[PDB]
Amino acid sequence: LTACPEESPLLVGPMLIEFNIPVDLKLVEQQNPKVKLGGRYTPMDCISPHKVAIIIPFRNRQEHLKYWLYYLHPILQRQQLDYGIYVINQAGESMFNRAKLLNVGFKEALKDYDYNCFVFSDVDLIPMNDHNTYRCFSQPRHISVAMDKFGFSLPYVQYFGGVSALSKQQFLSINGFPNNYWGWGGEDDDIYNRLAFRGMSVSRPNAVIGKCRMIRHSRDKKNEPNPQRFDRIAHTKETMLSDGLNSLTYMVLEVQRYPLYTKITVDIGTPS
Amino acid sequence: TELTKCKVSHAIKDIDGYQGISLLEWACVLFHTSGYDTQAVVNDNGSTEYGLFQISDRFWCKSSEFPESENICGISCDKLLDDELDDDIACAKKILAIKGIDYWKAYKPMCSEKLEQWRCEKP
Ligand SMILES: OC[C@H]1O[C@@H](O)[C@H](O)[C@@H](O)[C@@H]1O
Ligand SMILES: [Ca+2]
Repeated sequence: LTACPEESPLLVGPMLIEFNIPVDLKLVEQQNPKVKLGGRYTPMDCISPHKVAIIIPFRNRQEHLKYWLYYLHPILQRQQLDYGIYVINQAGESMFNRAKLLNVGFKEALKDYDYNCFVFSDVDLIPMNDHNTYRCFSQPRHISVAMDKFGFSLPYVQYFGGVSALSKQQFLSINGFPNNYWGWGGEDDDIYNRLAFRGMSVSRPNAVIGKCRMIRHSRDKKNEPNPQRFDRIAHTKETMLSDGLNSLTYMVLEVQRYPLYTKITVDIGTPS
Repeated sequence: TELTKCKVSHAIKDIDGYQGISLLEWACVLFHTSGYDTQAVVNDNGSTEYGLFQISDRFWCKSSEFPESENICGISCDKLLDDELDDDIACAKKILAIKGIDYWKAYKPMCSEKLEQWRCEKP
């Protein structure tokens, strides 16, 4: 077989993204027969240079996941990617630790296949244009550039939240992401800080191609604004060398292989 | 209400240059402080911070959960959860003159560079 084209001929461009019609994962499987156990897909027509592990931090949002799966599987196949879906479920009731769950996704995904690209995505963001490729670029890639939550615009230039993609090398370079941010906010600013310190810039598609829709929800008591976030962000330069991939610890409580994705439930400890 | 950068910027124009803080710095600060939400309510170890400016009941406003607060601003904290910013601004000015910009922890890390992006160009 031959290499897949730089751009897929399957792309459709803008899509109507709606969260009304309930979805039936069984139907989603029905419609996505090429996706194998554990949510893995590899093109049969061509060879893709993009081996992508899509990492989703998660805790009790199965309803958002159904929509994510419903919309992304067809998109990712269209983008002709050799990919796998990993939902990192945070066990327990401590405050949500997004960045640490993403670190777990990186290590765990690597046990399955030799991925060279990692896409980090919140469960509640769906891209509205399939030209916004869910793969890695020569520089760290910020994907959810124009979300409705912000009036289809980037809230601030240093914003690296929502959905992003880092090559294995770009990730390793910054010692992965922080493990010490509990509760909402700042961890993505820390990551932005790490990238900038390693001399990288953020690559982004334009605001038109990068539009995303967010599935709404009410304040999460398990993820209240983090009071120390600002001090943490202010010290990334020093803490990035001691808090990240190299200091990651967790306990896997279960690895679940469903037909549409792999859900890894983990015990990531508590704040200290 | 979640305001836009420009709604916020127009509404707090009076604070511009006060204590040497520009409107660009404020637009930056308010975004990371409350997401421009005039009804933001946040807990911070036993204290509660209110509104656009996230003014704390610890020293600045009077809340029902802490009626003995010093209430330096001389205002009920509930008045900081509406869309009328004149009183929020008057309180922020007292915080700036007494404690200084560092009351807002987002200032240093998020608003020390790239300020131009925070400009509102809307008349
Ligand atoms: O919601 C937008 C972004 O706002 C910022 O002020 C927070 O620090 C980030 O964690 C968040 O992703
Ligand atoms: Ca008010």
